[PDB]
Parts: sequence; structure tokens; C-alpha cells
Amino acid sequence: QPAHLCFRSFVEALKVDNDLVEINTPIDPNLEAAAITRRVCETNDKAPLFNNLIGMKNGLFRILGAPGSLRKSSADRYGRLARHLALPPTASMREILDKMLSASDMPPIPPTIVPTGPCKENSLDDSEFDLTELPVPLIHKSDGGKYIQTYGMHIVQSPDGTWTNWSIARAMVHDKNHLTGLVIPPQHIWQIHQMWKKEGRSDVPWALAFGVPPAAIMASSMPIPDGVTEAGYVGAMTGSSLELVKCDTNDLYVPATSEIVLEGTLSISETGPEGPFGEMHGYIFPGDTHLGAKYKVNRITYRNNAIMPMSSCGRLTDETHTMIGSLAAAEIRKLCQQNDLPITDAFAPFESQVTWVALRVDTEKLRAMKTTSEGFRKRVGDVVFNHKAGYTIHRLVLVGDDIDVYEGKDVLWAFSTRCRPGMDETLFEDVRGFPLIPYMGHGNGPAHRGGKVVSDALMPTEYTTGRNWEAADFNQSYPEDLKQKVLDNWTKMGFSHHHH
Amino acid sequence: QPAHLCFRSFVEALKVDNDLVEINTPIDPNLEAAAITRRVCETNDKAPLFNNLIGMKNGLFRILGAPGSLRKSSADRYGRLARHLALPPTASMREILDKMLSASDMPPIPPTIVPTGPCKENSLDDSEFDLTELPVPLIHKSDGGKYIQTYGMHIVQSPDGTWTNWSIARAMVHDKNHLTGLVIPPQHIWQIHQMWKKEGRSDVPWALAFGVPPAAIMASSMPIPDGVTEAGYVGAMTGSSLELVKCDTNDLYVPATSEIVLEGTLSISETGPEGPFGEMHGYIFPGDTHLGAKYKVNRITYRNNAIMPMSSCGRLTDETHTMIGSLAAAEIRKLCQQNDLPITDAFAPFESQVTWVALRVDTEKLRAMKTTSEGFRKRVGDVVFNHKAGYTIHRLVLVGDDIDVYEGKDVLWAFSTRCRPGMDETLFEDVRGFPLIPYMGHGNGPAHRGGKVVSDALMPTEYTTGRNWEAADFNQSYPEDLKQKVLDNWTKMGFSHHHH
Ligand SMILES: Cc1cc2c3c(c1C)C(C)(C)CC=[N+]3c1c([nH]c(=O)[nH]c1=O)N2C[C@H](O)[C@H](O)[C@H](O)COP(=O)(O)O
Ligand SMILES: Cc1cc2c3c(c1C)C(C)(C)CC=[N+]3c1c([nH]c(=O)[nH]c1=O)N2C[C@H](O)[C@H](O)[C@H](O)COP(=O)(O)O
Ligand SMILES: [K+]
Ligand SMILES: [K+]
Ligand SMILES: [K+]
Ligand SMILES: [K+]
Ligand SMILES: [Mn+2]
Ligand SMILES: [Mn+2]
Repeated sequence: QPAHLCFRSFVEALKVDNDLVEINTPIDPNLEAAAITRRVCETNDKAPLFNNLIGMKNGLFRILGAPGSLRKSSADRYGRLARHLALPPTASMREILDKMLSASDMPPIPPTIVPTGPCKENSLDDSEFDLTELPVPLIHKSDGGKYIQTYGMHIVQSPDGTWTNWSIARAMVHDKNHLTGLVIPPQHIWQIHQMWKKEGRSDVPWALAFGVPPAAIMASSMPIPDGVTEAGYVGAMTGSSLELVKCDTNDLYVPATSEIVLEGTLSISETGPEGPFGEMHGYIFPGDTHLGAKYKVNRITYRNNAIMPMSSCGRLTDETHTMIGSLAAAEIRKLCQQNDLPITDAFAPFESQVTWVALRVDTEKLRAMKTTSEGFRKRVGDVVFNHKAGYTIHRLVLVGDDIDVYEGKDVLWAFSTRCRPGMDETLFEDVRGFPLIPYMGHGNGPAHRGGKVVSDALMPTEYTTGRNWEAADFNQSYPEDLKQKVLDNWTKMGFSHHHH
Repeated sequence: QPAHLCFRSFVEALKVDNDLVEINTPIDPNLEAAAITRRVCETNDKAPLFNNLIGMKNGLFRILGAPGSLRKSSADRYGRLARHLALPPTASMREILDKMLSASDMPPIPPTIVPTGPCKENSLDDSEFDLTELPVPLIHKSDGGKYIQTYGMHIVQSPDGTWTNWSIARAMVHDKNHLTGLVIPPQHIWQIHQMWKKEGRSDVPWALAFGVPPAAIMASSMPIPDGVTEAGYVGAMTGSSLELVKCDTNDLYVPATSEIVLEGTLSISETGPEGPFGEMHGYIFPGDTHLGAKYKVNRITYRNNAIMPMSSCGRLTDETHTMIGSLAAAEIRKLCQQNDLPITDAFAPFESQVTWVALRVDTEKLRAMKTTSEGFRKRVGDVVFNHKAGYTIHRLVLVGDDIDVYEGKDVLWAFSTRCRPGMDETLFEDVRGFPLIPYMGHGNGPAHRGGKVVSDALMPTEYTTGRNWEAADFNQSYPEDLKQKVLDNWTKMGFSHHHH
């Protein structure tokens, strides 16, 4: 099976790429696996595959860390991501995000039901497993639980059957047969949960699939629209219908090649302690436990030699930056275009801890709008900050066409030199806020509301007559023929490869 | 003579350091020299010495570019700066700034007058030079003039004789015997000029010395207090009295080893066209010429084989970032401490285009103040933004003790995650603004007023009971003995020098 359609094949692809380190000696899931993974993510090293995990029994489980993290070289920086999507490993961010957006104007390709698959190679019923006996990792020293779920896909369906959502949300072991996790507004798992709670008749049928098709875990991390079934979006994006098998104990369907599948229910009534967790913005607040959603596990099925993917998330750079930030930015780009805003590109700079999105403006189109910064800032912020795709983002930075939003140094240059604090900004207090940012949930104001801003780094003539500067840089402040002379004589004169 | 006391010796030191490229074939001062220098500054390469400058006659002049720019290696990143100050080339920023501040609580060491020096080896009177015939560089393709003065020191004295100021301010050739340049409030050259204008009797006696003692050009770029003669501050900092010789045509004194000296007057009445220039924030606005101060040159004296230092300034990284930003930050650190604010460190992040200063707070001291963010932000902003040392700085970022302000990634992390936009900020509109920032002089509001902000990246418990998080990083989220195991087994397992 192709790498983008089968996690086991994705692991092979990373090996083949010289992007994997296989560790075959015993590694402790209590912190060691995650510490190694953390170091990988902070240094952009090869992904670690822990084949000898202390506490692994009857095939559960090996761990792959850093599945969506960065490579060291600039030329294949995003290559792990590219390998989720059948793209060349040198694909740019723009190409990755375009691939992720491509299904938005295509018919869905619904999934195909098949009678079995590798995820049925082994099973454990309700008398045979104990989640506290599996080698679930402690990912950060102060975590409030062993976070089994950092890179699997929750599967829940609306009561009417018309929408089946796939998404990543964290969860940790509660006891032998339960998890607790985050289920928070405006996320689709929360929206579906609320539908079941209003109906009031039963707990939500649920599955959690680990080691799913890489193209599916990417969509699972993207805020595609309300009511859109991710399986059909992934089918359209990849050009192929995904193969799913039915759960044994419920009527949900899971990818056939899933490494590990939990089947059970998400309670409409019960909660349990959840967190704290070392989170995407780089912090953990020890002791900060709160009631979270509670899942009951009735069945486990799994591949022979099952592999659990794991995100050791925190400070730069890991899946919570490369996927949450970039895929939200992608959706925001589309949302602005569909609202008739002249946005060409969007990216969440890593330097902002993916709390900003830079929006590149087609300033020829802006000029024709015959508008002002105040009016344009307000329009952009109202579109983005009132929508779920803007949930995680607290600062939007508007930049003109000279800026590559995929280059954080250029975004920071433009922000710092073109946006006058206060005057060139509009604050938004009456919008949903992202509580996980420390300045929100642990800050001075409401954890769930406000704290957002549009920062206009467009210069005044970009609204009127056009850009009226040149950069004081090598590229723009010297003619072409001089530049090329300099370059051609560079090493000759005494001064100092793309791939590397 | 030591490198910090003699520019010619500084050039040797750079050679000795393997930090110089000597270019002995013809190089055009019309853009080529500055283009090469620009490329050096954007890539942190070796400093260029142009020994064969097209238009060099009778010894005027060779050019040294990038005198205060960065080296590629992390271990001696600031080594050019260190070589201005007799520090080891591996000196940290903290050590450099401490050296620059050290004279603030020492008695001045006044200069020593000597009868001659190398700067008298050659002279050209009022019938023998023409500034339009010298190989003055065109530094950026759209500049409004040939900027002879990017790294020399203007020398002006108060009418009463009690204060002699040394400072860098740009100037360009106007005609055979005049320059025009910036002379703007609140700068000391402007403050002294105003004293002469109020007296109304004569033009200001003036000298401009190029290739001065490196320790003197550093002080020339620092906002030491009003009324303090830089020569005595440099004497105290270096432990030695600087040797000066009298000008021929006026009673000012110049460093004995100056490479090139202009003597003349700064008009109290006349102005001439000045600019535009490719400036420190990375831009030039073509055509944006304004009336500037006008200098008359009556005499040139110079060393045999004189060398003109040149800053090819603009986008990162050059002297306008390494010296303007860092030395302002240094003075701001001291100013806050003298105002009883618990600031331990200050630095202007390069990523902010040196428009921000990050202030590291001793949070134990802050706790004992029993204050709040609103009150503390206001106090800090009032101290800094009402003072000349804060002139160039538009955003102050307050951070706690865990942040290394000399590390821009950490400042950006803290800003982005700990400062809630709006709520955690105080805007300052009734303070002097720095017009050279594009969003000021080419922006939506008053060019000279406002646009400043204090952004509080202290978390709430840092004011009360103490830090209540741990970072989700390798350093803080794993015990010491695990960390060290990981490190010790890193290359063994398969994963990947300080000097490089
Ligand atoms: C990539 C990724 C995405 C996480 C995530 C992580 C990763 C690695 C973790 C597990 C390591 C840390 C926490 N995560 C959560 C999360 N969303 C959320 O509601 N709760 C979370 O706990 N997300 C973001 C979530 O997947 C996106 O917001 C999706 O848009 C949600 O899908 P939906 O649009 O269908 O609701
Ligand atoms: C290092 C450096 C400092 C420049 C400078 C440059 C460099 C390389 C240039 C020449 C390349 C670009 C423009 N510069 C000017 C400037 N200050 C100013 O008033 N006008 C300027 O034109 N400065 C900053 C000035 O030197 C500091 O603000 C000093 O504190 C001024 O000294 P003072 O405190 O004695 O007034
Ligand atoms: K999703
Ligand atoms: K603006
Ligand atoms: K000075
Ligand atoms: K704060
Ligand atoms: Mn969804
Ligand atoms: Mn001064």
C-alpha cells in the first residue's frame, strides 16, 4: 500500500528516506521515549522508532515519535509532511497546503467498506485488556496521566448518521477501561457530543484509531467545514476511496490498515480528571487538573507488531506547530477568499508559537477596493475570528505582496517595521478565545473570550497608489548586472549547497 | 597601538583573526563596494577591505566595510565588537554591554593633548580638495547622495566649552566643500546645535573624524547622558587617557590616529537637500529628500594610505542593529535600575529590527513591590519612553527570569505566549516617536509622536507567589539523570562542534 494510505508503509518510507532511527534496545515509556522524541523535535533530527518498549506485551506496542516534525535540511524541511500526502519530499509549504485544500472544491469520494484488514489481526475483549498495563507513555514529567492519545483519530458520528468526523484531540488513561480527554468548543468532536447529549438517550458510539493512513491524520488535524465527513474529503484529496472496516462492537468504520483501534463510547454524562499536559504553546502548569470527557473502551483490535505514533509536544517544533498551525492557516486562506478578501497566502509563523497567522494581500485587488486600514482590518478580523478556523489564532498580520509569509524572518520584519502599535491594530474582545494559550487560560482576563488582534502591516500607499519603497537589501538596492557580478566573483574575491 | 585604541591596528586585528578579506583589484565606489558589503552583512561573512578603490587619489581613500557586523560562528558571533573594546573575541553580549556601561560609575579620564599624530601625515587645504572628486560611495541605488559619513564621529562642543560630544550621524556630499546630514532631536549633536543657534553669533565649530579608535566609535553610537563628554567616558572604560591632537583650523581636538579628519563648521542658518538613504529598518523611500543640516569643510587631514570605514546599512545585520540597538538597550537597562526598577538585562532583538527592547525582570524583587501589571507597565514606559535612551525603541517587552533576552527565539516565545494583546499592554501616544521607522514617518499617524507600547510578558503569578509552570521542553520536562542518559546515548542510538 502507498505511504500516504497506510501507516506501516509510511514508516517504511521514512526508513527509505534516511529519516528514521530504529532503537531496538529497551526504552522506557515512562519519560524516556518522549525525552528522546522531544530532543529530536528541538533539533529537527530523524524520527525515532522504539521497537523495544519496556512493558510491550502480546504485540502492544512499539512507538514512532515525531511523525510530522521537521527535517534538518532546508531542501526537504517538510518532507515528513510531504510523505503523508504522496508529495515529493522537497514540496514547499504552499504545495502541502494547496494539497490539503484541493478537496474543498471537489465532490467527496466516499469510503469503501471491506470485510477485513490488518487492524483485525489481533483482538482483546473486555476481560483481556487493561489500559494501565500497556506501555502508555508519560510524555512530560508533570503530566497528569499517561497520554495514550496524541496522534490517533477519534471517530464519532452525528445521531442522524449524516456526518462522521475524524479529528485529533488528546486523551490519557483513567483506569483499566477508560480514558479522559479534551472535548471543547468549537471542535467537531464537541459539536457532535452536544448533539448526543441533547438527544439524551445514549452515550456516543466511538472509536479511536492509531496509526491511520497518513493522509487521514492530516485531515484529522485540519478544521475542514462543519458537517463535512473527513473520509470523503481525504478520498477526494488522494483521488481514491479509503478502505474502511466495521468495528466489532459498534457500527462505526475504521481504516483497514489502522495499527491499533479502541472501540467504545464517549459518555454524555460522566467526566473524570484530565491533565495537566505539556501543550503546544510550550508549557505545563503542574497540578492544573480539570474534569474532562470520559471514554469507555470495550474492545481493542490491532495489527501484528502494532506501532503507536506519539507527539512529544511542547516547544518548537512538533506536530502541534507543523500541523495545527499550518492547516488552520490553510483553511483561513480559503475562508478569506470565499469572503471576497484579497488574500493570496496564509501561514502561522513558528516564531509566534503558531498563535499568529500572516495573511499575504494582493494589493492590486486591495487598491481597487478603495478602502482604509481601519475598515479592512475590521472586515478581516470579523471573518476570521468569528469562524472556527480562526479559533487557535490570536493575531492576524496583514502584509503586502513583497512578503513571503512562509518565511518567519520576513513576517517579523514586516510586522516590526510596518505596523504602528495601537493605531494600525484592531482589538477583538467579543470573540471566542483559545484557552490553552497561557495568557488566556492562565492570564489576566477571561480564558474563553477576547485577546485577539488584527495587526495591519500594509503601508499606507498599498491601499492607494502602490508600494513606494525599495528594500535596503542586496536584492533590491543594487541593479541586476551588479548583483550577478558580485555573485560570480564571490568566492574568487575570498568570501564563502542547496541540498545539504 | 592596541586595536581598541587605533583603527589601523583594529584592521590588523581583523586580518589576524581571519575576519578580513582584502580586495586588491579595482572596486567601484558607485554601488559595488556597498553591494559586496551588503552581502557580507546579510551572510555574516568576513569584513571587506577595498584597497583599490576606483577614484582613490593621493591617498584618499581605501574602504573597510562591515566594521561592527556579525561573524558566522556562534562562538565568536560578536567578535568584531569585542575587538572594538579589548575583549576576548568570544565575549558575550552581556560582557560587551557591561563593558560599555562600566564607565558610568567611574570618574572620567580626560584626554591627553599631544602635538601630532598619524592623522597629520597629509593635508589638503581649501584650494586643494573637492569632495565630489573623492571616491565617496553610493551605498544604495536610490540614495539621494554619496554618503561619505556612515561610520565617522562628529565632534561638536557646547558654546561654554564644558561638553564635547562625539556621535555618529549620517552625512552625504552636497558640493565640493559641503555635506548635508541629519541633525535631529533629541540627539546630542542637535542639542549642541540648538545652543549655538540660540547664541546666534557663529556657525558651530566642527570636525568629523573617520577611522577613530574603535572604543571611541562604540561610545559615539551609545546614548550616554546629556552633558557627558564621550572622550572621558571612553578613557574611563579603557583605563587610559585618549591621545588627541588639535585641529589645524579650529580649536577642537581629534583622535591622534584618526584615518581621515574633516574640519569646518556646522551652519546655524543654512540647510540643503539630504536623503533619502537606505536606513536601519531596511527601507529606502526613493525621492523622499528633505532639508538637512549643512556642514562646510575647510580642511582635510589624513593618514598615509587612509582607510574610510563604511556601514552598508539596511536589512539584518549591520552596525545599525548591532550597535544602535544593543547600546540603547544597555543604557535603558541602567536607566531602569537607577529608577529603582528590578531590571537585570536588556537587549534589542534583531528580529524586531531593533525596534523592541526586551527587559528581564528580577521577579523576586518584583514580588516584593506588591504591584500589578497595569501599574508596573506604566512605570517602566514612563521612565524609558520619556528619556532619550528610549528614543529609537517603540516596544518594550517585560519578561521574567527564565528568559534570556539575548536570545531572540526565547523573547519571541515569551511575547507570543505570555502577553495578551491589548489587555497586557499599555500604549503611549504622548511620547517622542522615532520617525525613521516606516510606520512612523511614512505611516498613518504623527511622524514624531506616539506609536509606543509596553507589552507585559510576565505571567500573573510572577507578581504574587512565583512562576507556576514548567516549560514543555527537553530541559525542563525531564529529570536530570534522564536527560544526561539521553545525551550520553545520542550518537550511539543513531542521532546527530561549539567552535565551528
Ligand atoms: C496535530 C494535533 C492536533 C491537536 C492536538 C494534538 C496534535 C498532535 C495533540 C494531541 C498532541 C495535542 C492536543 N491536540 C488537540 C487538538 N484539538 C483539540 O480539540 N484537543 C486537543 O487535545 N488538536 C487540534 C485539532 O486536531 C484540530 O483543531 C482539528 O481541526 C480538529 O478537527 P475538527 O475540525 O474535525 O474538529
Ligand atoms: C552606529 C550608527 C549610529 C547611527 C547611525 C548610523 C550608524 C552606523 C548610520 C550613519 C549608518 C545611519 C544613521 N545613523 C544616525 C544615528 N543617529 C542619528 O542622529 N542620525 C543618524 O544618521 N545613529 C545613532 C546615534 O549614533 C546614536 O543614537 C548615538 O546615541 C548618538 O550620540 P549622542 O547620544 O551623543 O547624541
Ligand atoms: K478534522
Ligand atoms: K500599517
Ligand atoms: K554618543
Ligand atoms: K502578561
Ligand atoms: Mn471535522
Ligand atoms: Mn553624547
